[PDB]
Amino acid sequence: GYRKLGRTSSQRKALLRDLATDLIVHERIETTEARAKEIRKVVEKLITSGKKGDLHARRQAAAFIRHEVVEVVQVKNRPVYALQKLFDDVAPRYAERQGGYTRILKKGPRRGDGAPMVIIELV
Amino acid sequence: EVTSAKAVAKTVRIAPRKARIVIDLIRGKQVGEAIAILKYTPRSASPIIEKVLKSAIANAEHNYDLDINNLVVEEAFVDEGPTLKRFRPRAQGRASAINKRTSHITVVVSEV
Amino acid sequence: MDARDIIKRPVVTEESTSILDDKKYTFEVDTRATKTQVKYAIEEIFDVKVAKVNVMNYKGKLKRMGRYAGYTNKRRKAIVTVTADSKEIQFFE
Amino acid sequence: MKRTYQPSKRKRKKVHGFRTRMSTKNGRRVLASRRRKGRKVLS
Amino acid sequence: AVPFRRTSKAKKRKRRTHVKLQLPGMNECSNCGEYRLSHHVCPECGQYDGKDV
RNA sequence: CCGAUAGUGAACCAGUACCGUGAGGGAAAGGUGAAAAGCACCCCGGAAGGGGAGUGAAACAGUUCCUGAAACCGUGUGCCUA
RNA sequence: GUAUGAGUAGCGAAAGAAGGGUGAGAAUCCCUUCCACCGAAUAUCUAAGGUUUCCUGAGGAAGGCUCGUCCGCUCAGGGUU
Ligand SMILES: [Mg+2]
Ligand SMILES: [Mg+2]
Ligand SMILES: [Mg+2]
Ligand SMILES: [Mg+2]
Ligand SMILES: [Mg+2]
Ligand SMILES: [Mg+2]
Ligand SMILES: [Mg+2]
Ligand SMILES: [Mg+2]
Ligand SMILES: [Mg+2]
Ligand SMILES: [Mg+2]
Ligand SMILES: [Mg+2]
Ligand SMILES: [Mg+2]
Ligand SMILES: [Mg+2]
Ligand SMILES: [Mg+2]
Ligand SMILES: [Mg+2]
Ligand SMILES: [Mg+2]
Ligand SMILES: [Mg+2]
Ligand SMILES: [Mg+2]
Ligand SMILES: [Mg+2]
Ligand SMILES: [Mg+2]
Ligand SMILES: [Mg+2]
Ligand SMILES: [Mg+2]
Ligand SMILES: [Mg+2]
Ligand SMILES: [Mg+2]
Ligand SMILES: [Mg+2]
Ligand SMILES: [Zn+2]
Repeated sequence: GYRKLGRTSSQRKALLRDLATDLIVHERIETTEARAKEIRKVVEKLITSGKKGDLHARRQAAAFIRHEVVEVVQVKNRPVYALQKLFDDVAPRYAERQGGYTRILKKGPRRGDGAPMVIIELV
Repeated sequence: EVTSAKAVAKTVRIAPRKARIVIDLIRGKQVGEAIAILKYTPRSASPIIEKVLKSAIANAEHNYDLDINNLVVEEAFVDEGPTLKRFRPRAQGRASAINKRTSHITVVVSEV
Repeated sequence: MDARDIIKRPVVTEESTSILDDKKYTFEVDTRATKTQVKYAIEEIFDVKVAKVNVMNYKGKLKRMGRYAGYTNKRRKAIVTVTADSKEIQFFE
Repeated sequence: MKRTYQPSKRKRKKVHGFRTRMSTKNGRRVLASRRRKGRKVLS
Repeated sequence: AVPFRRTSKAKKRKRRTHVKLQLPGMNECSNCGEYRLSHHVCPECGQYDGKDV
């Protein structure tokens, strides 16, 4: 039955796209409990799409990844984007691993509002 | 002689009813366990009580030469202090009172 | 009245010190003194040749030192520029 | 929705000012009474 | 929708008998040697399951 | 005759603060100690605030500071109570 | 002056997320990227009115319906030709 996160349908999809892309780029982010428990599934499905490695799969993933620059390489300055990293770095790492590309580690309550914070990373 | 020591924090901006709900957890317990309890209780009165407790332990060790490992919390209570009177504008041109309350926190440690 | 009466004291700040290099000198003058009187007070005190004078009127600031409220003195600031061929006013020695 | 006090300097000085008080017998009576009570501000 | 009679002290305390808050569920990290929350990453030695993170 | 809710509205920077467009209305607020000798120095804390040490006749007189009642808020315990 | 109602109503239209920094302490302060809102205005001038609220350096008692290392708040200096 998935999970509404205190925000409307269009707002919820925008939040999920932001966190999923932030996890691909930095590979280790700190969020609340339910929010991480929700982005887990979308990141893992996205990594499966990267595992497929097709052009159709690339378009499917591109309909979800935010268009932002990970870092710039001197090939001549040419930036690399999040989709390129997903299909060139992250996906080949787990070629031999079937499922479970993420883990969740609990931290403790936030000071301002007592929210239970966790750290979610892709290993 | 002088087997106990105490520390007081006077006129702390925290309502007494909100500190007398955390200070009831650490009464009659070891100082290590009490510090651990105050560390993992996510209320707003925990840091203040923890600071007072550590000050009491410090001046028990320094002035009176007792052992940290052999201390328990005998007494701990919260007493009232002066209140600041403020107002909040309600509807139809009338205001209602607001009480910003303070409190006095006291903790006493001693040998078992 | 007397030339030394309508010129009170120099103004020593960061802005005035900055503009001293441009032959501009900032002074404090009487509140009833027109800029012509200022131009004739200076040049008579310092023996220079004034080119132009600008004046500025400042209000009093509301101060407080505990239950007591009041205003500082109102000022009248003047900037005097000497001509290129005149001498220079020393200010700080 | 607009309220009863719409401020203006000139109107205040023309209606409640010192010269307006001093221009009338009864204004001078008001000024004398305010002086008698010892008030800090006249008019 | 307004109190008919004021509440005594006995009844007030009787109602407040349940307004306490519970004790945390903590024990001691094997590596740290001091207290931490179960199923949580201890903040002193920065380790969980005997592995640093 | 009064002795700080009294006696002038005002024992204190009072026709002040505040209220009103204006005429006008109009408060609250006294006391460390004989003498600042107003707490050097050490410890906990970012600080506030405390515990020692010292001055003092007294600090349970520590910059609303002589005395400190009642409501009201707590901590401990002898007897009783589902 | 202090209680009961009671840790109850309320916290005053609205989209945020993550990564760095500072700091005793960060959902709330600074920087970056992405996202979202207004656009005959939620943009740019200028009267009335207010009267220092403007700038820089310090600060966190009170004020800010939470927090605050921040501020139209406190302190000290400046600023209107
Ligand atoms: Mg839509
Ligand atoms: Mg009314
Ligand atoms: Mg109204
Ligand atoms: Mg001019
Ligand atoms: Mg003037
Ligand atoms: Mg003056
Ligand atoms: Mg008396
Ligand atoms: Mg009287
Ligand atoms: Mg007025
Ligand atoms: Mg005296
Ligand atoms: Mg001190
Ligand atoms: Mg002391
Ligand atoms: Mg002593
Ligand atoms: Mg003695
Ligand atoms: Mg006496
Ligand atoms: Mg007393
Ligand atoms: Mg009593
Ligand atoms: Mg109810
Ligand atoms: Mg309810
Ligand atoms: Mg709001
Ligand atoms: Mg951060
Ligand atoms: Mg739009
Ligand atoms: Mg500013
Ligand atoms: Mg606040
Ligand atoms: Mg300011
Ligand atoms: Zn550990």
